[PDB]
Amino acid sequence: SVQIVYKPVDLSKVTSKCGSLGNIHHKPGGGQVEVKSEKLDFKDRVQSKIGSLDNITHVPGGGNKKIETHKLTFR
Amino acid sequence: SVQIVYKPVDLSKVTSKCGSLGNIHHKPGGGQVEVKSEKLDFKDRVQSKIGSLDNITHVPGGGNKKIETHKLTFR
Amino acid sequence: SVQIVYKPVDLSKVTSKCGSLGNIHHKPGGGQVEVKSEKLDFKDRVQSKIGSLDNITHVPGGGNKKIETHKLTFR
Amino acid sequence: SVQIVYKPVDLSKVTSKCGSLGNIHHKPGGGQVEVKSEKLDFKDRVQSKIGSLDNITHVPGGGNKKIETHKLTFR
Amino acid sequence: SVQIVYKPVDLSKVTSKCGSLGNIHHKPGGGQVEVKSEKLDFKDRVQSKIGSLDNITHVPGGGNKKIETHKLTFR
Repeated sequence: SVQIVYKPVDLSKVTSKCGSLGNIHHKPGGGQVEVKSEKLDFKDRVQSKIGSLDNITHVPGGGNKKIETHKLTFR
Repeated sequence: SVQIVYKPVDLSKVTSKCGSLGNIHHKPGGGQVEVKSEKLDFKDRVQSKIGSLDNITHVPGGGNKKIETHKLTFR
Repeated sequence: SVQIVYKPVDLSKVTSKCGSLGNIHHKPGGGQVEVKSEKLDFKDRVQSKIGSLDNITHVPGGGNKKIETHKLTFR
Repeated sequence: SVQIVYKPVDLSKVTSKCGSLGNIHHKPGGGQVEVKSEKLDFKDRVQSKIGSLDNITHVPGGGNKKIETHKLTFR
Repeated sequence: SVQIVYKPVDLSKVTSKCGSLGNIHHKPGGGQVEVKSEKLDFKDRVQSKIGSLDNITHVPGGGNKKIETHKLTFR
């Protein structure tokens, strides 16, 4: 016979305290952008991006993260 | 015979406290963008993006995250 | 014989507290955008985007997230 | 004879600029206040104040001030 | 004869610029206040203040000040 008992116990805490959060300034792409092109030949696909793209400001009050995985395999 | 007992127990906490959150400024793409093109030849697909695109400001009060996976496989 | 008992127990909490949230400014694409084109030839598909597109301001009071997966497979 | 010409000229400016103003917290008198009195004798006037009184939060966007006095006296 | 010409000229500026102003916390009088009195005698006037009184938070965006005085006296 085979008995398997799987009783993990989790009383954990993940916690943050912050008195104040702020005065955040993100200013990407303030300068001048000039692109001059003459007599170009493209035979295959082209992807072009010019300017200010995909810039992120991310300011969570907590931003705390907890990842837990359990697996029991029997063969 | 085979007995499998699967009793994980989770009393965990994920928590944040923030006294104040703010005064956030995101200013992408303030500068001038100039694109001059003459005599270009494209034989295949073109994708072009010019200016200020896909910029994100994300300011959650909490933003706390908890991921948990359980799997029991029997063969 | 085979017995499988699957009794996970979850008393978890995910929580945030924020005293105040605000004064958020997102100003993408303030600058001037100029695009001058002469004598261009395109033989295949074209996608073009000019200006200020797909910019996001996302400010949830909580924004807390809890993902849980359970699977039991028997063969 | 007497001539008096009084021609002051004022082209002055007083100015402020503020991008954002806020997330201000004023919390006076959070603690406990206990006052126990036995066998007191007062022969003249009494003024008493107990608790949280006359607390001020003052948050003007400008709050700019200009004072000007002119006087001409003749005897 | 007497001529008096009074022509002061004022082209002055007083100016401020602030990108962001905030996350200000004022918490006076958080502790406990206990006042026990027995067998006191007062023959003249009494003024008493107990607790949290007359606390100020003052947050002007500008708060710029210009004072100017002119006087011409003739005897």
